[PDB]
Amino acid sequence: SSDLTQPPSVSVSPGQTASITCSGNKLGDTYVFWYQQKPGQSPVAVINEDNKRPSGIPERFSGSNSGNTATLTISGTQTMDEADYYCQVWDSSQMVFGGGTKLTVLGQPKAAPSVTLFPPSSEELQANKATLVCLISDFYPGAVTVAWKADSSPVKAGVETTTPSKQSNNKYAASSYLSLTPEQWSYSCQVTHEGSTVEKTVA
Amino acid sequence: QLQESGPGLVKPSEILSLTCSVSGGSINTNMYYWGWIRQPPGKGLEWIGSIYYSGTTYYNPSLKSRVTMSVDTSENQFSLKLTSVTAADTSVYFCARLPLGERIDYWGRGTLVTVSSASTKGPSVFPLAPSSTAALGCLVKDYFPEPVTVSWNSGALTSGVHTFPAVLQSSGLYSLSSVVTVPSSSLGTQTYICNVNHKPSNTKVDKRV
Amino acid sequence: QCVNLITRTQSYTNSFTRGVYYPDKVFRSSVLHSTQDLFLPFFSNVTWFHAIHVSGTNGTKRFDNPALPFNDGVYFASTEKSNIIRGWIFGTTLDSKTQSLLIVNNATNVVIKVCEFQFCNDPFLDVYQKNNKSWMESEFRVYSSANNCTFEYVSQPFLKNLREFVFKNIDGYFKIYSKHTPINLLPQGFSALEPLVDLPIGINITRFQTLLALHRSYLTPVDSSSGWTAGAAAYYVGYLQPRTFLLKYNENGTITDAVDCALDPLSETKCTLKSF
Ligand SMILES: *[C@@H]1O[C@H](CO)[C@@H](O[C@@H]2O[C@H](CO)[C@@H](O[C@@H]3O[C@H](CO)[C@@H](O)[C@H](O)[C@@H]3O)[C@H](O)[C@H]2NC(C)=O)[C@H](O)[C@H]1NC(C)=O
Ligand SMILES: *[C@@H]1O[C@H](CO)[C@@H](O[C@@H]2O[C@H](CO)[C@@H](O)[C@H](O)[C@H]2NC(C)=O)[C@H](O)[C@H]1NC(C)=O
Ligand SMILES: *[C@@H]1O[C@H](CO)[C@@H](O)[C@H](O)[C@H]1NC(C)=O
Ligand SMILES: *[C@@H]1O[C@H](CO)[C@@H](O)[C@H](O)[C@H]1NC(C)=O
Ligand SMILES: *[C@@H]1O[C@H](CO)[C@@H](O)[C@H](O)[C@H]1NC(C)=O
Repeated sequence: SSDLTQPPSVSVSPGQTASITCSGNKLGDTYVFWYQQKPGQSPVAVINEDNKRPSGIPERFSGSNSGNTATLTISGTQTMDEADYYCQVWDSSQMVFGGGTKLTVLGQPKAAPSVTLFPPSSEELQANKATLVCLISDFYPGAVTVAWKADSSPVKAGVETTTPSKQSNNKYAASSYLSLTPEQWSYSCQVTHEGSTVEKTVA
Repeated sequence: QLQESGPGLVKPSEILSLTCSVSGGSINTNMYYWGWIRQPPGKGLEWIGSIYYSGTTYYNPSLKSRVTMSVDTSENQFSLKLTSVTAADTSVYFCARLPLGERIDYWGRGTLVTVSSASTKGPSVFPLAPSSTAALGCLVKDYFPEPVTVSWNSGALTSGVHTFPAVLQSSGLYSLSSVVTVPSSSLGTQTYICNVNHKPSNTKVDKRV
Repeated sequence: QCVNLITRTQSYTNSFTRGVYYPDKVFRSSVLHSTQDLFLPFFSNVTWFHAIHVSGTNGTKRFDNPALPFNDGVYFASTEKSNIIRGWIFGTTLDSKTQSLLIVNNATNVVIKVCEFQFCNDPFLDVYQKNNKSWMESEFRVYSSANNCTFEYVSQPFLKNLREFVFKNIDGYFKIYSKHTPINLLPQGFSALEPLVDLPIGINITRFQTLLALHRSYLTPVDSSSGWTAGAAAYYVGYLQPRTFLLKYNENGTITDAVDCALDPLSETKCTLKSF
């Protein structure tokens, strides 16, 4: 104990078996507990005491602990198993966590982004402000780029864009904001995703 | 059931104070410890400390000089204090219960604490082009600190709701947006208001869309 | 991690003539020998402790297992079988401020250490199942930290069968005497305790605590541990006082009888006459 080492990422094809390893000095002499954390939630124990499944955990989760190595095995890995897995030990007077392993499930289908655009609201225009909202949802994988156009002319100032974030259904969501003066206010949000562009125009 | 409470904004070189309330059971039990675990955004879990019904405490050696935990058995609460905070203390804090003080069975929901010298600013909620199925929502403009909770029609309309993550702008302030997809057959014969709650600024806004 | 589990009750019983030990390592035969040192007086009022762990209770006001005074020396007795008593803790404050002596027995060895232990309020060995076959013992619920270790000793284990020990702390030596006796029912008769080890540690001892071992409870083989299995450990404690004893050695050199000179006028007459 006193030091837990975990691979930072493990990638597995659907239906295969994923093995997450935790390494430490004489781990076999102590209990190891496994926690699964999905994005935006709180961790849930999947394995306690090196091989015990709590209630509600699928039977495809199994554990082992020998020598200096503890293993969390997921058989028939599914997309819903895509999360962050932590190994935890109790040493003499401290609780030790691993660095965490991110499980990726390959073979996920391609999803083109869904784009929605909103014009500045009449209430915001009354306050001498304008903001165009570009909303991008349900695209896999999470690598999208956003470029704006004002009557077929790029605008680079006033653009704030979020990094894609994995949501519950394992897809990604991103946003882009265009700050404008109402004097400056057709506008289009151009969203490119692996060569394909989605356009929404507002006026 | 464990619930955290405390300020979400803390100035640097000041004291972070959190309290966890326990329901459905009593702290006054020998079978459980009560602990705190923090997670920086995008990073791993770190155990801060654990406390016992009698006041026995275990602390993380990297924070032992700054961490102090207390227990109140009469009120079923346990509290954490962290002194001389810096930006490295900005993270999500969970209060957890520890069967035999060696594992975690129940976690808290987690509360986000930001250590910054910036001032709390409430949002400027705007109705985002009502219904232009049709997509409608409200824009949650410049606010600090994170997070802002957005609901639709109290807690009834929770079918097509999507609350997008906040953008951090060059002004140091966050912006947020929420969208509901509703059938266009209900364009006018339905009340659609969004509820924006910002705890640090004590802001509650019901906006018609 | 420290957990409070034990509720201890006490009754009072009679130490008839137990606790006699060989005072020196000199062979004597067919002689009466008068010695003056720390003995357990005959027919003494010894205390019978029952330490009980019951699983499935409510509240925390029932846990009471404080460390006992050491006085000038201790006579410890037990009649346990399932290795529930594993050893002892000796010291003054039983925390990191001062040094303390820990004695542990596990089925192959005895480990004796002198360190600045931060002992738990209710210390006990935690025995937990590994791989559904083995049982491993943890000291994480005996002490939270063991620093500045100055002494260490490993040997064969000390522990219907009565086990008697005498602990004394004199002139920088912790002297232990032991005896195992097959009994049927504290018994009558004599069983002279033999020297076990003389530890050269200059430690200040005022209090001592009995160390138990508790097995984790599993409702089903597929479930995790829900605590510890209910257990009971009963032992006897008496206190040594400076007395003069007239010990009888037989032809083979064993101590077969003794007289407490200060017990009563008849025994005082026997000690004066140097005859039984
Ligand atoms: C061995 O020592 C114990 C104490 O360590 C003795 O118990 C004590 O017994 C006396 C009477 O002999 C008790 O005093 C009286 O007891 C009752 C109940 O309270 C009552 O008559 C009086 O109010 C008074 O207290 C005393 O309380 C009790 N002490 C304890 C701690 O229980 C025991 O008698 C001794 N045994 C022998 C064989 O000498
Ligand atoms: C019984 O106690 C002995 C003595 O502490 C243990 O044996 C030691 O184990 C450690 C840890 O593996 C080794 O570093 C030492 O060399 C061992 N000492 C010996 C063999 O004299 C033993 O593991 C304990 N057994 C059980 C079942 O708890
Ligand atoms: C031993 O410690 C006690 C306190 O536990 C103290 O009063 C006593 O003086 C100490 N004895 C010696 C010889 O230092
Ligand atoms: C050991 O004792 C020294 C003084 O002899 C003290 O400074 C030190 O803190 C002790 N060690 C630990 C690990 O506490
Ligand atoms: C010494 O031991 C022998 C063993 O045969 C025994 O017969 C004898 O009685 C013993 N002496 C005593 C008890 O004085």
